[PDB]
Amino acid sequence: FSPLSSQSSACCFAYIARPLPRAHIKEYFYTSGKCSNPAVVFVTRKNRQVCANPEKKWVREYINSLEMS
Amino acid sequence: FSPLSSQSSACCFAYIARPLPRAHIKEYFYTSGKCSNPAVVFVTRKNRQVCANPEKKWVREYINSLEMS
Amino acid sequence: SSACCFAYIARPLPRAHIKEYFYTSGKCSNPAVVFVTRKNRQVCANPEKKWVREYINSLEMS
Amino acid sequence: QSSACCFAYIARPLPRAHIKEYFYTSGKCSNPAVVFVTRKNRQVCANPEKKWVREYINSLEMS
Repeated sequence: FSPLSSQSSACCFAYIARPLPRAHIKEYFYTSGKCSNPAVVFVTRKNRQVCANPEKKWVREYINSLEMS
Repeated sequence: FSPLSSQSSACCFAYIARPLPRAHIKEYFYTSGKCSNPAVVFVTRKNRQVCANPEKKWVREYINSLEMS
Repeated sequence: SSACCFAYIARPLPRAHIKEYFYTSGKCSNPAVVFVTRKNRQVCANPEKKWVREYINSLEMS
Repeated sequence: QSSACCFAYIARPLPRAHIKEYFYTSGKCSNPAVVFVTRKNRQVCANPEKKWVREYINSLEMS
């Protein structure tokens, strides 16, 4: 059955304008397709969730730098 | 200027059907008006964020109980 | 997991996405109508909601 | 010391009817940006590279 979860999902309503410091990032995820806007969230060392636009090259490069491939 | 923040916001897409055990809840918040659905999130002691319908009696009662705790 | 619903969709499902529906077992602690969607999702909904009580008839008028 | 730059851009296009004016932030700013002013006088940052942003401006210009 669905919704597989009654748990909340992180959604984004703005996109950070300039790349945040790569060293401040520890993890990333793509937001749920249920959200109104497509986004990538970067999780900082202090556990903040910064929203970014999936189409941006820097966002994709940071993802590459966080993935083992 | 707006957006005032680049951080994500927790949104809800389904509402838990049966009341959660009151003892398992430690905090609550209403989700952002930017989300598509209005909702209350109850934070459990295991830190799960469970979505609930703001219009239900048990939900408003649990909120009042938390506020007085 | 279970054959029983634990939560109800917060917003009505667009009518065109619905292919079929069924009720869960009367044994389940929560009463529910499940909609089978175009993309084969099984969505739990509150049988009390006005939109549910019209998406069903809309699927059973014949 | 009177903040006037955009640190983030709105993600979803603003309702065209809600916007009455626009301006670009200064070259002093770390990021280039368009600020749309809504009829309730909210000032919202947007990405100048986006099609909807460029279209709103072109529309705002003609009238």
